[PDB]
Amino acid sequence: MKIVYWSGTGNTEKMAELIAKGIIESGKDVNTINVSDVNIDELLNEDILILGCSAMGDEVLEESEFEPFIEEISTKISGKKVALFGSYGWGDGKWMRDFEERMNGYGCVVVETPLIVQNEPDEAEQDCIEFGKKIAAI
Ligand SMILES: Cc1cc2nc3c(=O)[nH]c(=O)nc-3n(C[C@H](O)[C@H](O)[C@H](O)COP(=O)(O)O)c2cc1C
Repeated sequence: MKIVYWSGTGNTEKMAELIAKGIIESGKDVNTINVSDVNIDELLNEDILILGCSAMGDEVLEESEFEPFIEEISTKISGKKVALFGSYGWGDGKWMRDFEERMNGYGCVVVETPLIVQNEPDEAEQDCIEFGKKIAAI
């Protein structure tokens, strides 16, 4: 499996690593990929796209890198299962509610409730691992 993410301070990166840990504990292989290094063709071969990005701008996806990536794959993912996650700060998930609506609008099947954690995981570390386990159980 693959996990593609954007992280500005490492909070979403930590989430990505914990989600990976959960998938691995479930017995499956998974690679975590920073959005700057993503191979689009290889990502599209996956049965489940696990995508993560923190809340940026005013409740939007990161603009220089993550956003363009979503735009590029947008027309090539109808029917694909996707799992979404990200870290946030002062809000309550607006950017993620929009991210979920967006992917649904592209015809994706959002497999689990998006995982959102405030700042660095910490107490929420297990929540990250468990989200990975849910994805692996599909
Ligand atoms: C310029 C900027 C904009 C942000 N916009 C939001 C926002 O609209 N809502 C929110 O809850 N947090 C927002 N945050 C907070 C980040 O989402 C939060 O610090 C998160 O833990 C960052 O994760 P990361 O290290 O993976 O980037 C913003 C942070 C920055 C740097």
